[PDB]
Amino acid sequence: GMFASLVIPVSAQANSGEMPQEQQLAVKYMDALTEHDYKTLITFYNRDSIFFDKTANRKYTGGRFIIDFLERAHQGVLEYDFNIEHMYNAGSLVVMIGNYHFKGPGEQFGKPGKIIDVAIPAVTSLKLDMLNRRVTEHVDLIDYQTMSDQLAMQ
Amino acid sequence: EMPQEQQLAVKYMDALTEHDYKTLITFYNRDSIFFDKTANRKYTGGRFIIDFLERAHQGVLEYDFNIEHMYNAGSLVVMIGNYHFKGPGEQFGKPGKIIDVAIPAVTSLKLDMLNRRVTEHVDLIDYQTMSDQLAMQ
Repeated sequence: GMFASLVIPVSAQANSGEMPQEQQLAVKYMDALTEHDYKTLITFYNRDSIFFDKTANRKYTGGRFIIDFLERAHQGVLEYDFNIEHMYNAGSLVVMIGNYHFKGPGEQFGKPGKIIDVAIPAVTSLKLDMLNRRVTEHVDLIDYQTMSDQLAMQ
Repeated sequence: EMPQEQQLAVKYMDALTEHDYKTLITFYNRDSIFFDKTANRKYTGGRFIIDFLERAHQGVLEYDFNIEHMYNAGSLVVMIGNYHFKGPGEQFGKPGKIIDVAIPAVTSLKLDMLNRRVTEHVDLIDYQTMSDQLAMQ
């Protein structure tokens, strides 16, 4: 057969009638994160929320500390995409397998004065508190070596 | 070329999926944790992990973890793939049948590289896909 691939924002799939509510909430969170919408993002945290990049072995506890870390880390970074291959959930634990695509100024990537383009494999999980519309734990497993391999050519 | 941490993870997964318990037990002490975070099921220590595998996989015909992408950050190894299981259906709600499922998953291993042990094995398994497949069986 002849097939094409259509790139669709997950927000346009969220209301199909088939996506679990836990996944729908994860989409809202990830759209805020990847757009650097910190006003929205901080609504998903409280003083007990955890952001853990397990690959980097960096665990931040508390929404104010998480937001400051994110804002600083992304100085100069343009909106980025999370291109998912698969998302599933077990109750309030949502698991997303995909690639994070960054294109733009390369200062944060060790490439000052250049434009970079990288696609970084990752698994991200969110444990959600559905009553309070909160992320209690965000765990990232980022393939930094693949990112480094791509940057070596830029 | 494969990092040593990845090579150990493949040795461990091959032992697990073959049920080569003599090799597998070399990776465990009584503190090694197997956590299926999606099932919210934990087993700690080689004896109890192996007992779980014996029960979970009783009468198995075929079992493999087909790795689609693997990476590591130090002694943390991450494997994205699919578990293929063919075996008796009784415990999957299908008595008298052999079921055949191919389940999307992420498995991460935290390795003790000094002692050549798995300190934490965390599974994130897509059980809803498994259920969708079983519904056709």
